[PDB]
Amino acid sequence: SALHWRAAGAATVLLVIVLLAGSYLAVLAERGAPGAQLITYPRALWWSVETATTVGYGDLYPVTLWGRCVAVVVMVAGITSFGLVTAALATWFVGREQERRGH
Amino acid sequence: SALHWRAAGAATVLLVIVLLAGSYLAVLAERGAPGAQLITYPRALWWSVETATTVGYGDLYPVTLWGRCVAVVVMVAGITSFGLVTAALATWFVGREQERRGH
Amino acid sequence: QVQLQQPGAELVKPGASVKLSCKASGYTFTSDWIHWVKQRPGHGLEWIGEIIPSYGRANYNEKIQKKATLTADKSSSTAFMQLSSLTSEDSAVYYCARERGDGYFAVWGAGTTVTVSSAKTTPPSVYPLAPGSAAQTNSMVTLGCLVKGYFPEPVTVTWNSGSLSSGVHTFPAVLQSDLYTLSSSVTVPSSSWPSETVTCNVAHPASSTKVDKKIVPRD
Amino acid sequence: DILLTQSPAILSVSPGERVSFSCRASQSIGTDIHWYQQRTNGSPRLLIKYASESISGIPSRFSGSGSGTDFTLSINSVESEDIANYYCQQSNRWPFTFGSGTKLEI
Amino acid sequence: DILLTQSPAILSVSPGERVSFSCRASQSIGTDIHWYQQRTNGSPRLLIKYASESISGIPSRFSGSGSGTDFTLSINSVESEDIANYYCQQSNRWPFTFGSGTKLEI
Ligand SMILES: CCCCCCCCCCCC(=O)OC[C@H](CO)OC(=O)CCCCCCCC
Ligand SMILES: CCCCCCCCCCCC(=O)OC[C@H](CO)OC(=O)CCCCCCCC
Ligand SMILES: CCCC[N+](CCCC)(CCCC)CCCC
Ligand SMILES: CCCCCCCCCO
Ligand SMILES: CCCCCCCCCO
Repeated sequence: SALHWRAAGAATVLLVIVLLAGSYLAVLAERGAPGAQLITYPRALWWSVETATTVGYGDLYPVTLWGRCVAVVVMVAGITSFGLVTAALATWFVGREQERRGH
Repeated sequence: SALHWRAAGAATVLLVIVLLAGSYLAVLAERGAPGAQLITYPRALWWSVETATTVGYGDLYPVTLWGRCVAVVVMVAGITSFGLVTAALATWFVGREQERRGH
Repeated sequence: QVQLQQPGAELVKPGASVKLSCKASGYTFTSDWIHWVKQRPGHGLEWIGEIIPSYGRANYNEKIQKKATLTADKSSSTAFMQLSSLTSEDSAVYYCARERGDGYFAVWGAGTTVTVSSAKTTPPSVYPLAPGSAAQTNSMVTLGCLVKGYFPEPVTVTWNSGSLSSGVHTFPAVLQSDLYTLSSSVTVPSSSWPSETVTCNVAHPASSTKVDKKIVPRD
Repeated sequence: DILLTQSPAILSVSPGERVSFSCRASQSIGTDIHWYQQRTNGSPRLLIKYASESISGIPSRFSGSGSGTDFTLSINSVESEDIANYYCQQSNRWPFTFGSGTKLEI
Repeated sequence: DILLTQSPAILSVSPGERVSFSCRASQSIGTDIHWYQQRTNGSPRLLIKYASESISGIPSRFSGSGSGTDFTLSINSVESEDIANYYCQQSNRWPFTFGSGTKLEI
């Protein structure tokens, strides 16, 4: 088992973690702020997913300071995790291209 | 034909696939939910495209559990496919830089 | 050709249930949705529900009491709508329509007239209606035919097997003592009648009867 | 659920006049409105789709316009064969819905 | 804060009739509306959640519909045991809120 593949897995596990913790923390942070919509777990989990992937439709988003802070962690964990997979794929292509180079 | 280029192609073919299946499955999942807008194929295909690329304007998005699940696959297939192209380009640059290094 | 075929009528006793059918033709894509629409006499169009045959999934107008259950037979391209435990409020014309999954109903069936009642089916009596001997005619003559004493209700009247369309109009039926009655009128140039034959065709879907009646001058 | 209001339920015009049918939606629905014609004892027939797109086999006399919440079905130069009921239908959100309809009278 | 308007505060119907309760929101709230029944001296009881989802242990007689700003709680074939107060509640935005309620009368 290579580091990049182990890193991919780990990245995926930690991301699913951030998503769950993030969903829980967003609701905890938004309830109390009038006009807030990120206030029930099911949709918060949906919000966290569309945030980690950067799709951000705009149907949901935090309006409080703590919610936004939670949002930042989720964005970063998502961007960074997916970028990690990209780097793992680059390593896999490079390694095989060297082989095919008989190097 | 190098693996990364073959992988790029395959990634592109599978993505066009996910887009089509996704468009079909989203409509199938959203019809039945009052207030839903992702309910006709033509625009669903448009929705799937803007989801796979992460642009997500917000003019359309699923509101049901199954729609969101479909949405997740499309997001992942898009992010991952494009990242795969990026890694293929990195391999191409590295391979040539080694040549230019006369290594 | 007719893209959606629906039976003309169905008589149903209160409490009982019926299963309407809608056979389809023409192009059929996996993205097709078959819809059902209810129209009470006088009222407008009411959406009942839909079904996508290629998957069998069905959704219903949650705004109204769920009287229907939609199913489809992929092999014989037929959609079915089961209405159960009906009342007089369920009496109406039920249409099926095809939507290519792009929002609009490109094509509709002729619709099945459903009548909820304890009465019994009764085919109509078709009598001719030719002018009397002392009736003077002008450049035109008016003939007709009386369709009386029938149940459920649609009756489709045509003239000369449908070849005579101009100068025609059938009156709405009137209900009396559990039997409907109406008359249809036809008007052709006075020179062409007796000479050229004039016949009225009466199809009564509920009783599977279709009768003719040539209109000849009175003795 | 989207409510579709068809104003005067009845419209009277003289032969040849241009006539306009109104359809208003309870909320903004883009251009996802369609029009049907239903003659006495006939089944509905699509006339205009997506607010203003022509349908093959429909007299050039017919046209539609609008977007958002206000829609219009127009018949340039009315004639006897146009005597019927006119309905609008929306496909923007789910419960597809129909307007109550407008009867044309000459 | 979201305002919930429950129209006629009182509704009179004959035994067996179908009855419909209205709930209107000051702004669009999707399908995030819930209905409760409260009999004389009893505590509230969930009947419908998310506008139209059935709750286990509730007579099939009860159903809900709508989305956006207009919601309806329907009772097909009213009966004595249904005599009570009916309230709607929204969970779309924060201050969850209740409607003023509608009393059913037979
Ligand atoms: C605290 C951590 C987060 C836990 C969230 C709760 C579990 C998740 C769904 C429960 C479903 C439910 O009862 O609701 C379906 C809903 C129900 O009608 O709306 C829905 O639309 C929720 C969709 C969520 C999609 C998430 C996709 C993630 C890849
Ligand atoms: C000029 C450079 C930018 C400086 C901006 C000011 C400092 C930042 C926050 C101050 C908080 C405040 O008094 O307000 C909390 C607010 C207060 O009720 O609303 C809020 O919702 C603001 C949330 C901002 C989240 C930023 C996340 C960045 C990773
Ligand atoms: C296929 C869409 C990719 C969108 N990205 C990656 C999102 C990964 C969840 C946005 C990065 C934002 C820092 C890449 C830039 C796209 C212009
Ligand atoms: C990274 C710190 C956790 C996010 C902030 C949580 C605030 C909880 C209290 O309101
Ligand atoms: C990955 C599973 C497919 C997405 C869910 C489809 C649900 C279809 C039924 O409603």
